[PDB]
Amino acid sequence: DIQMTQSPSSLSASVGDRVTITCRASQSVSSAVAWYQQKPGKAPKLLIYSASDLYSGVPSRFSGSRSGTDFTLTISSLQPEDFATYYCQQYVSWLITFGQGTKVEIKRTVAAPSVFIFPPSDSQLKSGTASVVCLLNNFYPREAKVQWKVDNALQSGNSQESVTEQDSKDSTYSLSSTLTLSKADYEKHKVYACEVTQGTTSVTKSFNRGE
Amino acid sequence: EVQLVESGGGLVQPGGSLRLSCAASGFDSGAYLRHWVRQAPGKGLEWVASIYPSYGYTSYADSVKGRFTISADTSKNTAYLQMNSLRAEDTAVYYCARSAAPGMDYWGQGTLVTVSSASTKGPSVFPLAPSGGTAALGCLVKDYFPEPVTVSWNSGALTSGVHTFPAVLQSSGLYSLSSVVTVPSSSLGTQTYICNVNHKPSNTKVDKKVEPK
Ligand SMILES: [Cl-]
Ligand SMILES: [Cl-]
Ligand SMILES: [Cl-]
Ligand SMILES: [Cl-]
Ligand SMILES: [Cl-]
Ligand SMILES: [Cl-]
Repeated sequence: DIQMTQSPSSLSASVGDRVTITCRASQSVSSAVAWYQQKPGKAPKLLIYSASDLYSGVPSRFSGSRSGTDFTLTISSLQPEDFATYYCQQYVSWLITFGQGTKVEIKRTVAAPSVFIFPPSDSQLKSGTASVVCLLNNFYPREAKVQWKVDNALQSGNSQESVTEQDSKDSTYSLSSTLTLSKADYEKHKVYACEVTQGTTSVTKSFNRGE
Repeated sequence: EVQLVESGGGLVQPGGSLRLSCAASGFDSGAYLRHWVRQAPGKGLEWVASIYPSYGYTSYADSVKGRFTISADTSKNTAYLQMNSLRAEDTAVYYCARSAAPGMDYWGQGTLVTVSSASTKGPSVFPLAPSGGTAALGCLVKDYFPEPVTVSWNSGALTSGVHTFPAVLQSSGLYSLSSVVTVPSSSLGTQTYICNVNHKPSNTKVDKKVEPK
């Protein structure tokens, strides 16, 4: 029933930068605070206990401190593999509560995606649906506009995107866009095109149905 | 080494029940609590319950009180979470963890619980068939429920360059995802590429040979 407020909720910093994450307890938690690192979909990893004690094996770039109800995690020199969501936790009792989390992204130089487009498989067309897939591979920053054109007509409403998490070594993203049409609609048109815009550059990959 | 291995979990209807298990190895004493902590999709960590196995003392979060029970079989080194009267808000990855009776130093691998009335359905797997020196290929994994599917390539011998995208919920209420990999153009046709798609919730594995079109 005691709140732990993390700040910021997310941040982007460059490799070798100093990163500061804070966490304020609603009441007195004494020093009973731990810090965790969690890669997406993986179990959290203990970093710091008792506000400032490093856990076995944790690189010394991680450090924690306490001032009354205000707790700080510091990464003195951010490395690419430190991309994660970081969580504070109190355990003054046991009525444990976690902070809301701070997602840390690695800031990097711009990298243009390698763009690929995939027609639907003949196997899928037998089922009455056509999925056209556009791949944006190993790019930075994450923000990119991806548009579908069919016979040069701009599409809307019929696609969905998904994005990988940051690569732990080169800090890039990959992105898929999937266009769903009925087979009938697919067979009525020739040119399928995926257009990717970033900054001053827009790249369109296409195929002609049947070729 | 200390290990916490979770089992149980999967799909269950609202109002239904599930029992999670957390089997412990490698402990040097029993002066440890056991915890259940859950993570709803896209959300933060939430403590659920604690037990001191040797004594039976338990502790619960308001959000699960009178609905979930934690217990322990010391003779089997196993803590349990009996989850009754489940709601959709209970859908999450459930972690078991230990801490000294310190911090939560060891955690299980997590197990997904999906509370929903929708039916299990295995995936359909279609090829993404293969400019310059690098070509991409992949497998589209379409229309399954519930999560998760895992994907590997060439039975694990191909790992670098693989991107397996997080699943997206389609408007049909089924999940979809793709897995892609980039390889040298010259390797097409001299190399065979196979995606291995595992959907344990339906006890189905699909291997798809991805050939040039
Ligand atoms: Cl770590
Ligand atoms: Cl390109
Ligand atoms: Cl046409
Ligand atoms: Cl043990
Ligand atoms: Cl919590
Ligand atoms: Cl299939």
